[PDB]
Order: sequence, then structure tokens, then C-alpha cells
Amino acid sequence: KRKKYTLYLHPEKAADFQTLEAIESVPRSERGELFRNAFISGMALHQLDPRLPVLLTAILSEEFSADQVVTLLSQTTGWKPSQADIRAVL
Amino acid sequence: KRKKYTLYLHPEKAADFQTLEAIESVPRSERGELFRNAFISGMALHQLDPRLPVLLTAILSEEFSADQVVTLLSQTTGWKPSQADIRAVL
Repeated sequence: KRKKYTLYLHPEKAADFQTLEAIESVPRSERGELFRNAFISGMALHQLDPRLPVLLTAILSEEFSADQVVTLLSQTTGWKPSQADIRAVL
Repeated sequence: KRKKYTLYLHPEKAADFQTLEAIESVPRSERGELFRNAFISGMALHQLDPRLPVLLTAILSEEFSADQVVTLLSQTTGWKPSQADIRAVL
């Protein structure tokens, strides 16, 4: 068994175009597994809050960073630091 | 140039199954735009660190949380809160 999914990107938009470059630097053999994981985590973000996947898409750029994902995660989810290095005791 | 991508999920697995349900509760009409966003942001995560999209897929459960994403993010990127601690201390 295995469900098949089809989707389309628009190479004119910067995010789409940038995604296309990231994919082509991944050997075809390894892509089916890449797509699955990208799609699952993408949909995971969606389950966290439906705006997230469209937000990450919209913000995507060469400056993309983990930070952008966290603050974006804060704004959408209310997520706030719960733990932190203990050295950071001021 | 509307590029097209084909990917496969595996209902037999928890993560894939949990993803199917998410898709299901989204009207067919909207799924096309939902798939692109989930895909692009999934690949955005890939660009941050290739292990990320497979770490999220792997951890995926009904307890998925922003907090889990931030964690995998730091364990995989080096991201850490900042003076954003002084805040939480309130």
C-alpha cells in the first residue's frame, strides 16, 4: 500500500524558485524520501497552526534561519521559551 | 512553468497516517494550495539542516507541539533563546 500525492510549484515566485534549487542539489535517487519527509513535516507545521506553512512559504528567502522559524512560531502559536541553559542565570 | 511533484505516504506508519487525517479534514479544493505550502516549508526546513524534516517526521505524534519543533531546531541548528530570558523571568 502507499498513497500518492501530487502538487505543483510556480518557478516564477521567489520561494518556489528557491525550493526548486534546493531540490535539484539532491540526487534523484534520494528525492522520494526527501519529498515524503518535507511533506510530512510541512503538514505537521500545519497541524500546529494552519497559517504556519503559508507563513514560512511567504517569508522564505536566502536569509531564512531557525530564528525566523521560532519567532514565526511564537506569533502563530504563542510558544515561549520554557527551558534554557543554566549559565543564563543572568 | 508550473512544475509538478509526486510523492508517496505510507499509511502503515504512524506519522504518515496522522498526516492522512490532517489532509482529510481539509476540503479537496483547498488541498492543492495546502500541499504546496506544506511542501515548500518542508523543504525550507531541509535547507536549514537536512536532518530536520526527517527528525520532525520521525517524532510526529498526537502530542506534536511548537516546543518540539524549537527543540529539534536547536539540537540541529544551534539556535538558543537570547536575552529573551529576562522576559520569561517575569
